[PDB]
Formats: sequence, C-alpha cells, structure tokens
Amino acid sequence: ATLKDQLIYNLLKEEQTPQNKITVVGVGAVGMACAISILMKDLADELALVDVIEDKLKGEMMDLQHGSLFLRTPKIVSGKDYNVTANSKLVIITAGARQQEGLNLVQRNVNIFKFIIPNVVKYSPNCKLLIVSNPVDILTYVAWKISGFPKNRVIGSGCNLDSARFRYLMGERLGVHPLSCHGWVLGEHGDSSVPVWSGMNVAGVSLKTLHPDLGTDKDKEQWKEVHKQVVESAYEVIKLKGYTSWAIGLSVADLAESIMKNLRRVHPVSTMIKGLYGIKDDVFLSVPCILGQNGISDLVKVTLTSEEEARLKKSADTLWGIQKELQF
Amino acid sequence: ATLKDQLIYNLLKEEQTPQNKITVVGVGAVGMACAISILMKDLADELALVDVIEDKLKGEMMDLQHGSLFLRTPKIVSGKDYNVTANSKLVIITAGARQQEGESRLNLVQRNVNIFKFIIPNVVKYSPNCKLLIVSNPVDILTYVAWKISGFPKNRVIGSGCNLDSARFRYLMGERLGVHPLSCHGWVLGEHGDSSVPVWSGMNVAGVSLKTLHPDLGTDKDKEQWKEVHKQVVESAYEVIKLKGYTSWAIGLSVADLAESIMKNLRRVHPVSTMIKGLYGIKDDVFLSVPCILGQNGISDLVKVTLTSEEEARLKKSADTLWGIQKELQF
Amino acid sequence: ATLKDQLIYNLLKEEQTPQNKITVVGVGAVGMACAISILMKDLADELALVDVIEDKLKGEMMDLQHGSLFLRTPKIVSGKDYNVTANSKLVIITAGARQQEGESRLNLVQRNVNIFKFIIPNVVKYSPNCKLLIVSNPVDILTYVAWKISGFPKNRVIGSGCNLDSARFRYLMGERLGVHPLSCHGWVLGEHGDSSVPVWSGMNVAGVSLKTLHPDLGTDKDKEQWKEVHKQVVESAYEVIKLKGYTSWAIGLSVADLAESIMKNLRRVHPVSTMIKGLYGIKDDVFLSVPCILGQNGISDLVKVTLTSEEEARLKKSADTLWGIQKELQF
Amino acid sequence: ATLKDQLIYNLLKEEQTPQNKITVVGVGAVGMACAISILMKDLADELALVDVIEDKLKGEMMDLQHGSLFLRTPKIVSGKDYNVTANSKLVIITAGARQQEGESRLNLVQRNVNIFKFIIPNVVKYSPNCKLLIVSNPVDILTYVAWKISGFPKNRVIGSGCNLDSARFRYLMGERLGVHPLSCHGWVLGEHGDSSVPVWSGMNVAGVSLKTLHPDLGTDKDKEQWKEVHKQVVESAYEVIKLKGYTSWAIGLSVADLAESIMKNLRRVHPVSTMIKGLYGIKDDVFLSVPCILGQNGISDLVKVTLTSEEEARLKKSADTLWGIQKELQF
Ligand SMILES: NC(=O)c1ccc[n+]([C@@H]2O[C@H](COP(=O)([O-])OP(=O)(O)OC[C@H]3O[C@@H](n4cnc5c(N)ncnc54)[C@H](O)[C@@H]3O)[C@@H](O)[C@H]2O)c1
Ligand SMILES: NC(=O)c1ccc[n+]([C@@H]2O[C@H](COP(=O)([O-])OP(=O)(O)OC[C@H]3O[C@@H](n4cnc5c(N)ncnc54)[C@H](O)[C@@H]3O)[C@@H](O)[C@H]2O)c1
Ligand SMILES: NC(=O)c1ccc[n+]([C@@H]2O[C@H](COP(=O)([O-])OP(=O)(O)OC[C@H]3O[C@@H](n4cnc5c(N)ncnc54)[C@H](O)[C@@H]3O)[C@@H](O)[C@H]2O)c1
Ligand SMILES: NC(=O)c1ccc[n+]([C@@H]2O[C@H](COP(=O)([O-])OP(=O)(O)OC[C@H]3O[C@@H](n4cnc5c(N)ncnc54)[C@H](O)[C@@H]3O)[C@@H](O)[C@H]2O)c1
Ligand SMILES: O=C1N[C@@](c2ccc(N3CCOCC3)cc2)(c2ccsc2)CC(O)=C1Sc1ccccc1Cl
Ligand SMILES: O=C1N[C@@](c2ccc(N3CCOCC3)cc2)(c2ccsc2)CC(O)=C1Sc1ccccc1Cl
Ligand SMILES: O=C1N[C@@](c2ccc(N3CCOCC3)cc2)(c2ccsc2)CC(O)=C1Sc1ccccc1Cl
Ligand SMILES: O=C1N[C@@](c2ccc(N3CCOCC3)cc2)(c2ccsc2)CC(O)=C1Sc1ccccc1Cl
Repeated sequence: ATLKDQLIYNLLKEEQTPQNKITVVGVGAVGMACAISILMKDLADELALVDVIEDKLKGEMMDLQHGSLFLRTPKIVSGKDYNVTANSKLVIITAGARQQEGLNLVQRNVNIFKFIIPNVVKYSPNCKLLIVSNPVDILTYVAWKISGFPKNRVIGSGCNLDSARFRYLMGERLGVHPLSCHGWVLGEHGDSSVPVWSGMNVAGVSLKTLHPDLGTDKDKEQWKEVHKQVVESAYEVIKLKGYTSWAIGLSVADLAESIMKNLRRVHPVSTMIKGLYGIKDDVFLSVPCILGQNGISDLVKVTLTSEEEARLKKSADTLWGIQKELQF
Repeated sequence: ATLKDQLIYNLLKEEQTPQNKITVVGVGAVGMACAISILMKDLADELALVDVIEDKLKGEMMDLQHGSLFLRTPKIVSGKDYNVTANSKLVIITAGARQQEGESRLNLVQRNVNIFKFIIPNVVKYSPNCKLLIVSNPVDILTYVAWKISGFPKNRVIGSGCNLDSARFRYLMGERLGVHPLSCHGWVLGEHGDSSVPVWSGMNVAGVSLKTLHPDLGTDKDKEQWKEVHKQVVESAYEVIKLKGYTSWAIGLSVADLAESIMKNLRRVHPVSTMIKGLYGIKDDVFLSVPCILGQNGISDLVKVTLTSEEEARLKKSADTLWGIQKELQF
Repeated sequence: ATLKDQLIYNLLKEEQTPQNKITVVGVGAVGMACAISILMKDLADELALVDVIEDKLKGEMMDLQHGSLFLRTPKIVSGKDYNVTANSKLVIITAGARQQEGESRLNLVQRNVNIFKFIIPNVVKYSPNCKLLIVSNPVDILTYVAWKISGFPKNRVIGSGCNLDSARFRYLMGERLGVHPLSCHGWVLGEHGDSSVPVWSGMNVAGVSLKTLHPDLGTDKDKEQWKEVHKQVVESAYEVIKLKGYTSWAIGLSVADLAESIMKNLRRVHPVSTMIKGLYGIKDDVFLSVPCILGQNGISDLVKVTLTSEEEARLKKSADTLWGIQKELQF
Repeated sequence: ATLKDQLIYNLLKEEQTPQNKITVVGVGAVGMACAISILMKDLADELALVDVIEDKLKGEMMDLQHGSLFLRTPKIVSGKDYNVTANSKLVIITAGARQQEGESRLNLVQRNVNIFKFIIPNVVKYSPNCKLLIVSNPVDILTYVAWKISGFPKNRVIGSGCNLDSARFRYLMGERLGVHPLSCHGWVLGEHGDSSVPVWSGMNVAGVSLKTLHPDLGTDKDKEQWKEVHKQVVESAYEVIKLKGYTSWAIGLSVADLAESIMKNLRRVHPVSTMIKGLYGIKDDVFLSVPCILGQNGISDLVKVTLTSEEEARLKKSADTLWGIQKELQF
C-alpha cells in the first residue's frame, strides 16, 4: 500500500548497537571542529552530540546531517539527555565554562564535569575519555576521580597541540614537512610546557648533536624562540579571531584514529605520572604514550635533563596544590 | 654555517608555480567550512585565503597552519592583496553582505554586486585561466554578475546552485526510505532556494522510478504526501538559521565535492547554476541549476532533463524574475 | 631488565578481543586483491588470512606485514588453523578449484562443495556471529551451499553476485556517454555471469531514463547497438582470462565496496546474490542478485524491481537452471 | 542524432591534457602493485601502463578499467608505444629481466642496461620534465644508468633504494617494542639489499635514542641481540621469494608513499638512492640511499647524516663495489 512497502521488502528490523560510536560533549568551536574532523576521517559509524544549549545543538546536528551525502557516517544524533551517548567507544569532552568571571574558571569546570562524567559512565562504562577542556591536566584528574575508570581509559589532550605547533615552526625554519620534523613538547599543557631539545631530530640526526647551543641563551640562531613562538601564536589566534578550532580539532581526530583503529602510535598526551620523574602525587602530565583500543596501554620513559626534570616537578607541585584543595 | 646548512644540503632552490592551487574569497562561516573540507580531502597543494577583515583572516590562516602536521597541504597563504591568489586552478567566492530588517532584495543584490565589482577583476588579474565557483547569495544572479565582469566563457563560471538543495533532499528521501542518501537519487533544479523545482520523474532508488510505482508522487492529492520532502528542505534551511544563525558544514562539504570533480577531472554530474539561455523556452542571459558534467574545463557538458509542463513553467517564471532584477543592475 | 622494559613502562598487558576483524579464506589472485583493497580503505583493525597452501600463505602475510608502515591495520595474521579467524565480523570466501578441460558443470561445482564442507563449519566454529561474503564460482550456487551448511539466517549469507557485472556495465555505459561510472546508473541482476539480466528501465544518468529517450534500448533492432554494452561485459570477462589468465583488481575493489557498507553500516544498495524465494515467480531455495540494502546485519532489506515479462522469464529460467544443480548436490 | 546527443548537450569540445599523469613501465608483480597503490591513494588523474608483453598489458589495463567505479582516476591507458606516456609528472620503471640459471650477476646487469637503453630515451622523448623513479634491480646501478642516458639533473633521477629496507626494519623494530612502525624511527642507508647500513644512532621512539639507553645496540656484545633485527630484514626478503616467488605489496605501497610526496610536493624525508659523489669520501659517480627531502622538483635537498667510522667505511666500500661493475658497463 505505502511506497516504502511497495519499493522495499524488509527481511529483519532487528535493533543493533553501534560498533564504532563517538560522543562529543560540548558543541562549541572546539567540539564542532573535532566532530567534522572525525566524520571526514571516517572514524565513526555513529556520532553523538551533547550540550546544555538546546537550540545551537539541534542546529549543528542538522547542518552535519544535511552533508551526510558527502560523509561515510550513517547516524548523527544529538540531545540534552545522555541516552543518545549509549554504547559509545570514545567520549570527547570539550565542555567548558565561559571565560567571564561571575567560583573561578578551574572551579566552574570541575562542577560542569560533576554531572557530565557520571552521566557518560552511566550509558558508556567501557569507553575511553578524551579530555580537551582547560586546565586539561587538572580536569583529566577530575574525570579520572569521578569516573573511577582505570588510569589508561582516562586520556587528556595535553601537549598534543603544543607539539603540533612546535613541529610546524621547526618545519618552516628547516623547510621540511612537520611529519619529518620530530619534536616533543612535554609536561603541563600551555605556558609551562617543556620542549625536549635532545629528542628534536630530522631523519634520526639529533639537532642538539649538530648544534649544542640548541635551546640555550648563547644560541646565535636562537632556537629557544621556536617554543616561545608556540605560546605567542596561541595568544595571537585568540587576539585575532577569538578562539582556536581547526588545529585542536585535527589533533583530537589524530588521537581518535589511534584509539578507534588500535594503531599503537606514540602521542604527547596527559596521563598519570605517579612513579616517574620523582613525582609521588596523583597528577596528570603529557608524556609520550602508546595509544590503542585499551587507551594508554604503555608510556615512553623520556631521559630528561636536570632543568627539564625540575620544570616537570615544579608543574607537578603547582598542580597537586590545586587538586588537593578540590572538593567532590 | 647555520644549523639548516649543517643538517640539510640543498640541490636546487628553484621556486616553481603551484600546480593545484585553490583560492577562497571570504573567510566567513561558509568560507572556512569550504577551506577545511578541501584540506581534509587533499585537493590542493596550496590554499590561498582572501578577506576584507585583516585580523580574522590572519587568525584563520594561523589556525589552519598549526594543524599542517595532520594535513597533506604544504602551503596555506592569506592576505588583503590578491597577489597571494596568483596561478589558481579554482577560485571559490563565498564573500557576501548580511541583509537587514529594513532592506530591499534589489538593494542586497546591488551591495553584493559592488563587492563582486572589486573581487572578480582582482581574481582574473592574477588567475586568468581559473574556474569561478560562486557560493554567495543570490547564487543564480551573482554567477551572472561574475560571468559579465570576468568576461570568462560560460563553462569557466560555475555557480553552487541547487547542489545543497539536492543534498538536503536526498537526505530526507534517505531517512524516509531508510536507505543511504548515496543510494537515494533525487534532483532539485532551477533557481536555488524557495523557487527550486524537484524533478519527481528522476526520483529513484536502484533505478526503479518512484513516480512509476506511485503516480501521485509530488502531486497535491498524494496520500503519503511526498511533496512534504521538498517542503521540509526549505523549512530545514530556515530552521538551521533560527537555531544556530548560519549554515556551514553542509555547504562546505558540497563545495568540496564540486572541487573534487573539477580538480581531478572526474566528469561526474552535479546540480549547478549555469547559462540556461536557449532551453525550456528561455531567451534571457539567466543562470539556473541543471545537471552538469564537471571536469578540468569547468562545465564541459549539460544533461537535457525531460521536464513536465508545470516544471517548465516554474523554470520560465524564475528566469523572468531573475532577469527582472538583472536588467535593474548597476555595473 | 630488557630495552622494552627500560624504554616503555606498561600500564596493562590485557589484550582485547578483535573488534573490526576481517577473514579472507583463499589467498589466490582474488583473495589477495580483496585483502589489499580492504587494508588500503582502512576497514579492519585485524586481518586474518587462511589457505590450504601454507608456503604461499606465509609469504603473502609477510609481504603485507612489511608494508604495515603505509597501512592503518595493526594486526595481520595467517594460518592453516581457523583459530586465527576467531571473532571475525566479516568472512570473505574466495577459495575455489580451477576449471578443467572436458569438465561437467555438476562436476566442478561438487569439487567446490567439498571445499566448502570443510571451510563453512570451521568458520562458524570461531566466528558464529559473522557475515559470510561468497566470491567463489558458481557464486549463486555456492552462496546457497554456504547458507545450508552454516545454518545462518539468509541475511548473514551474502553472495558477490552481479556486483562486478554492474561495475563493468557502468564503466562501458560511462565510456560511451563520456561520464564517470558513478554518474552512470545501471543495474544488472539475476544469475552472475552469462545469464545476467540488464535492467534497461533502470538505466539512467541524472535521473533521466535512457529507455524513455531511446525506446529501442536493449533490443537487437537498435541502430546504436546499446545491447552490445551488456554483450561487451560478458566478452571482456572472457578477454581478461585470455590475455592475463585471471581477474583480480576489479573484483577485489568491488568486494571492499560491499565490505565498506557492512563494516560501517552504510545501508547502501548493492547488486548481491540473496535468497529470492517468493519474488518473481521463484519457488525454489535459489540465490539471485537483486538490489539489497547492506548494513551491520548483512542484508536487512531488498529492493522490489519492476521487471518486464522478458526479464522475469530470464530470472525464472536461471532459477530452474540453478535448482537443477542444487537438488543434485551431495553434502 | 544519438542517445549521447539526446541525453547530453555539449558546451565545448576542448581536448584535455592530464595535469597529474603517472606512467608505470613494467606490468609485472611490482608494476601492478605500484599501479593499484597509486589509484587507491588518488594520486593521478591519468595512469599510463607500458610493457613489452602486449597480451598481459591489455588484460591488466582492462582489469583496472573495470574497477573504475570504485576509483577516482578517470583515465587508464596502455600500449607498446610510449606516445601513451606523453606529459607524465612521474615515471616509475619496474621493468627488468630475471637472473637465468647459467647467468652471472654481471650478465644480468648488462641485460637490464640494454632494457634501459630502450626505455629511458623513449620516456624522455614524450615526458622531458618528468621525475624518474627506478625500482628495478640493481636499483643503485640502474638509477645511475637512467641518469646517464636521460641526461636529466641528479634531482629528477630518484631510485627506490633503501625505502623498503627501512620499511621492513621499522616493522621488526615495531614488533619487538610493541609500537606502530610509524612511531618506530629507524634508518637503513647505503646500497639497497645485503650491503645496507643500519644507522643505530638514529634509531629512536619519541625522540629518545635507543643507542643511548642501550650502548651495545647493533654490536655483537649485545645481550638482547638487536643486530638480528637488520639480519632478519635480509632473511625475510629471501624468505618471501622462497615462500611465494616474488615481492609485490610491500614495495608497491612504498613506491606510492614516495609518489605521494612527489605528486603533492609534501617535502617529507625518505631513504632513496641518489648521487652520493662528494659525500662520505666518495669520488665516483655512484647512487646510494641517504635521507632526501622529496617534492615536486624531485630531490630538492639531502640530509647530512653523522655516520660512525665503520658506517662511513661500509658506505665507501659499497660505492667502490658498485663502481667496479659500473665502469665495465657498455651503453
Ligand atoms: N586542550 C587544548 O589544547 C585546547 C585547545 C583549545 C581549546 N581548548 C579548550 O576547549 C574548551 C572549549 O573551547 P570552545 O571554543 O569549544 O569554547 P565554547 O565556550 O564555545 O564551548 C564550550 C561548550 O561547552 C558547553 N557546555 C557547558 N556546560 C556544559 C555541560 N554541563 N554539558 C555539556 N556541554 C556543556 C557550552 O554550551 C559550550 O557549547 C575550553 O575549555 C578551551 O580551553 C583546549
Ligand atoms: N549557495 C548556497 O547554497 C549557500 C549556502 C549557505 C550560504 N551561502 C552564502 O554564503 C555567503 C556567506 O555566508 P557566510 O556564513 O560565510 O557569511 P559571513 O557574512 O560570515 O561571510 C562573508 C564574508 O565575506 C567577507 N567579505 C565581504 N566583502 C568582501 C570582499 N570585498 N572581499 C573579500 N571578502 C569579503 C566578509 O569579511 C565575511 O568574512 C552568503 O551570501 C550566503 O548566502 C550560500
Ligand atoms: N564472483 C565473481 O564475480 C568472481 C570474479 C572473479 C573470480 N571469482 C572466483 O574467485 C575464485 C578464486 O579465484 P582466484 O583467482 O583467487 O583463483 P585461485 O585458484 O588462484 O585461488 C583459489 C585459492 O583457494 C585456495 N583454497 C583451495 N581450497 C581451499 C580450502 N579448502 N581452504 C582454503 N583455501 C583453499 C587455493 O589454495 C587457492 O589459493 C574462483 O572460484 C573464481 O571463479 C569470482
Ligand atoms: N627496489 C626494490 O626494493 C625492489 C623490490 C622488489 C622488486 N624489485 C625489482 O622489480 C623488478 C621487477 O619485479 P617484478 O616482480 O615486477 O618482475 P617481473 O619479471 O614479473 O616484471 C618485469 C616486467 O618488465 C617487463 N619488461 C621487460 N622488458 C621491458 C621493456 N624493454 N619495456 C617495458 N617493460 C619491459 C616484463 O614484460 C615484465 O612484465 C625486478 O628487477 C626486481 O628486482 C625491486
Ligand atoms: O589550550 C589552549 N587554549 C586557548 C584558548 C583560549 C581561550 C578560549 N576561549 C575564549 C573564547 O571563548 C571560547 C573559549 C579557548 C581556547 C588559549 C590561547 C592562549 S591562552 C589559552 C587556545 C590555545 O591556542 C590553546 S593551546 C596553548 C595555549 C597557551 C599556550 C600554549 C598553547 Cl599550545
Ligand atoms: O542559500 C542559503 N542561505 C541560507 C543563509 C545563509 C547565510 C545567512 N547569513 C545571514 C546571517 O549572517 C550569517 C549568514 C542566512 C541564510 C538561508 C537559509 C534560509 S533562507 C537562506 C542558508 C541556507 O541554508 C541556504 S540553502 C536554502 C535556502 C532557502 C531555501 C532552501 C535552501 Cl536549500
Ligand atoms: O566470475 C567470473 N569468473 C571469471 C574467471 C574465470 C576463470 C578463472 N580462473 C581461476 C584461476 O585459474 C585460472 C582460471 C578466474 C575467473 C570468468 C571469466 C570468463 S567466464 C568466468 C572472471 C570474471 O571476470 C568473472 S565475472 C563474469 C564472468 C562471465 C561473464 C560476466 C562476468 Cl561479469
Ligand atoms: O630488492 C629486492 N629484490 C627481491 C626480489 C625481487 C624480485 C625477484 N624476481 C621477481 C620474479 O621473477 C624472479 C625475480 C626476485 C627477488 C629479492 C629478494 C631476495 S634478494 C632480492 C625482493 C626483495 O624483497 C627485495 S628488497 C631486499 C632484498 C635483499 C635484502 C634486503 C632487502 Cl630489503
């Protein structure tokens, strides 16, 4: 009688759970950039989008849904209720408080996490959490605390963007693609990030071997300025357009690729360092991690210099002082 | 010797011309969505970005540049000067003005013509052998404005047209039949937007015509009301603006799909705004969406679609309305 | 301590069960072409390869393993034992016997049935919730053999069928019209090979029916010889074997396109061999190609194609031709 | 009129030349693996295939052509005449002779030099601005033969070299450390094959040097036996030929990775055979693998690798060895 019945003959209507589902909590500039990066890389069969703002959330879901002809993602869902996030493999939290004062920004984000994290674990208890929101190093700890998930399943964006920006500026200087420009920025994400000058190489040849003054004050070519420009460019983007979207979105997708496909690639991501670099407190800092289907299965022990080790410990001390005064 | 000289031994420093360059004029919500869609599909070796707002332009260029580690595009450039657009294979114009509550349609068209009177001569100056891809609204009128100022042959002036209308229609057809929009073949033609004409005869799944099985398809006396599908296409477009304020992702992905066919010379059929003078009883220099074979030469060929008397009448009515504004335009 | 212990600090050693695993039974020209097509499309996290010839199997596994730097597939396994196939989501059977001089159709199919009497119980033993994708010839008969031995529901037993016939047809239609095969919509149904039925009504470009514009389409009395398009499909298949000895790339790419729809739950329509008992006056348990909606549950739905009396009779003839062999099978 | 005239209305009949053409000389196991790797990575708009064997060449061209529905490459051409190779951006030479039973190594070299005396002048005739990518063995000697006959600058004559050695090494390093070969940085330089030199100082994971926290790395005094990693690279290459008879997938994927950097001007570092004269105390016109920055101009730059006395002596021995054959060549 109906055209659907006339045209299509159904064999079975059985309901089945998505095998490769990804949830994005926060539909901001970052959240949407992560979403489009994932859809275009064909990492998910189902994409769930969650936010507090109901109108923007429906609009963003619809805009992605209209472009479904050019995407290999059959299902794109949204809602205020986390029942839409059910059976998700990876959950990306980009949800954060608006920077206007009037509790502080760190205190506001913890409260936001106080209802996201229990709601996500409720529908997706075997997922891997990917924290993007700032302070990423503190919030990854807050996520780990509330979820009660093992250390490995709580991954933080960390210094993935710092290293991506550093490899670009290293790339521009040497006139080589950032993929061939190997450089690692570790520790606390942002201003307090530690560039590992010993690790800096192109084709296996160490840049500190050829140039011993690399990352020092007596560097005539002043290579210490490369890491200075990383921090400066981050403040420049906010001054020029108001937000960072594409660079972070693409980085999150690169982590999502390693997790969803069990690639076992090394990435600079925020993880628990309790037992390494003389750190005894429950603090999360970026170190090179082997990322797969189990989250952080392994972490690379990087030989740091006395000054690098003192910087990571200073961060570990300043971070724990904040974390110990956090109420749940 | 410097570290670069110590580490790398240069064989040649011969600065060559980019073989697959794409310029995006307008760094708005649409422009940026097109940019990221192109970069992720690896369609260009060089991407040029142009806008009037200098601050936003530098910020957007830098944000894409930082993500270069995850992209296969070595060069991303920007600037107010069009010298950055030199030797482009494709130029996407997303530059436009925002209509006000106390503003006439003809005024808006003129404002966008004044914007185009600055862009089009500047683009042809540095890229005379490029293909123009117009996104700005009214697309059908602005593709004609671009064609007149550039003096480019009709094939090299392509307009987005009903590419998004069709994409939205195939999605809603897809969700109703429970099949992927790629397997849901449907064509929306003519004037982009409200006046768009859905071709019900062309509407099929696996080659089987939906009008054949259901003759009341698209008719006012339909039991299932398949007219609601095209009605929802227009309604959803107004809904997105009401809910978030702009459309970005859907259009950006569609522009990249056109760009893929142009940049790779695929010769796939797409519903794009082209010179319609000669067919369906149209005598005026009007641009309307018809299925076009898109390649390296732009619109090399166009598909002759058998339209019904009502569909053909809807096409003339739009051609008459578009020409009405077109004759009242200042160059 | 070891260098691995010195360099890397382990958090957990507990390995998870394969999530998106694909098994390829038969490491022949077809099997390897399927394997490389899947790996390059990044459809599997683990790829299992099975064959009777243990030497070639190890060599092929190693050759793919060496190229792992350029692939997004972390695990590539092989072995004579099917314990390597455990927890596979899709199993592609390309295992077959080679056609001999002075051999009966009943004789060749039974040699392949014996091969299947060993494979099918061994695959279900380790992967009971998988989807079987049959490639080996006669594909329409061996999909039925697979369905009977496995005891799997009709949806989980998919046969390659007329996916290659349609791909070849859309290419020849494409070359003639000077348009990309993706824009050239054509459906070849029924029994895969010589007895394949081209659906001339379904043949279109941009929704416009080629039978409508040209009523002589597919008839021997056509001056443009559009019936020669399907004749050239059969002729090219025999030509490839005459010129190189086997078909590999075309079939391999088609299998991956089916795999993409299954592994990603795309719900795209494909011409695949399925249990057609009940449709087009067919009463026997015969597998024939019809457009199917392919997803994570295998064949969830099938498209009811309006066939002409000549097309229906050809399909009915193939059903009788296949059942003649099927009822004579000892298994 | 015709169905093509009825369906498609032509705007222009302009003949189009390929912008991104790739030619593959040799349609063997390697040649075909390169071809399918390139097509699936969407690196070319036109693919040209040439070989001496006319039958196999037509069969292989047709098999790829049939799979065009699943590929983004509109044109696939073949022929004995090199007029089909005209205006190529990259030419991959996989054409070779196989060592006969009574034949010596020196006899095999001259036979390939004779094969090259016919190919290289014919390729430069139609594609004088192309980049040659030689795969055929001995790669280090035949890249020199190609460079001498073509008269092309050293940057436009690229040899596969140790790209496969490094890919195999990074896989075995990867398996040992339980990390993806992409995160396992290791460089094998010099003469491709048995005489290849592994750079133990360069060996790292996340920037941390493996020679630093394991000083016995690559020496006989090693308890863990990391010397065997490179010895297994050689062993596995001989194993693949013993088990299946040829190497195809691993090399084809590596060739496509080089092609990606050339065709897209990525400027990525790769271990490829280049004119080493003037470096590491080498005075002869010898080609050896060193890390090269690969772009649209071929080898624009080299990476100066700090080699140990034994590594540097190993490289100058291979350069003296290769020249011993090269001076005795007749062309
Ligand atoms: N880790 C990095 O390298 C990095 C880089 C860039 C940005 N960021 C961070 O990303 C975060 C967001 O950036 P943005 O540009 O998307 O900002 P935004 O303010 O536009 O996005 C925040 C979104 O979170 C939503 N939200 C608030 N409370 C929520 C809740 N309880 N549940 C769900 N959603 C909720 C808001 O509605 C808003 O859409 C910031 O904290 C920023 O610091 C991190
Ligand atoms: N054709 C379609 O289907 C379709 C779909 C969606 C949007 N659109 C159109 O896209 C256009 C832009 O949408 P948006 O969201 O990017 O809007 P927006 O207003 O944010 O973008 C317009 C941009 O153009 C720039 N611009 C203005 N004058 C310029 C000039 N002389 N040179 C260069 N740049 C200039 C502005 O600085 C601004 O960044 C609108 O006209 C809209 O109607 C078309
Ligand atoms: N359906 C189509 O459109 C289509 C197209 C092309 C080829 N094919 C079919 O694909 C099949 C194989 O083609 P090919 O080129 O790979 O031929 P082939 O003879 O080289 O491959 C057959 C492989 O199956 C293996 N095999 C045999 N018995 C086995 C067993 N019991 N378990 C596991 N493996 C076993 C053999 O060792 C051999 O490697 C043929 O039946 C051919 O007709 C089908
Ligand atoms: N560089 C590496 O790392 C590497 C790795 C693997 C293989 N190879 C080399 O690749 C080469 C070929 O391997 P294959 O498996 O393709 O072998 P094959 O013998 O099957 O292929 C050789 C092809 O070259 C063709 N040919 C011969 N003379 C020709 C001519 N004058 N013009 C055009 N084509 C001609 C032959 O017809 C044949 O098809 C060998 O030399 C092998 O050593 C190199
Ligand atoms: O984590 C980051 N946060 C950002 C950032 C700032 C504000 C907002 N919003 C304000 C407007 O509303 C939206 C949220 C969003 C993101 C940043 C830039 C300078 S300080 C912090 C953007 C950015 O670039 C990085 S990375 C970074 C930061 C500092 C130093 C070094 C690095 Cl790598
Ligand atoms: O061309 C379009 N234009 C849009 C549109 C784009 C930008 C802005 N800005 C104004 C505010 O500033 C930001 C830009 C406003 C509207 C539209 C939506 C309803 S009427 C026109 C968005 C859209 O979806 C289409 S396609 C379309 C439109 C109408 C009917 C049917 C279709 Cl398919
Ligand atoms: O199913 C097929 N089988 C093939 C085929 C035949 C023999 C072998 N060998 C196995 C390995 O040993 C050598 C022979 C492998 C494949 C074929 C070609 C002409 S008749 C059947 C190849 C092919 O192209 C199709 S599809 C097809 C066939 C006939 C008509 C139309 C179509 Cl679409
Ligand atoms: O260059 C190579 N050549 C191969 C090879 C390629 C083609 C053929 N034929 C093709 C079929 O006809 C017969 C000849 C025979 C051998 C090889 C294997 C052991 S010695 C040389 C295959 C291979 O794997 C490498 S790389 C390599 C070789 C030795 C040591 C280390 C490495 Cl990385």
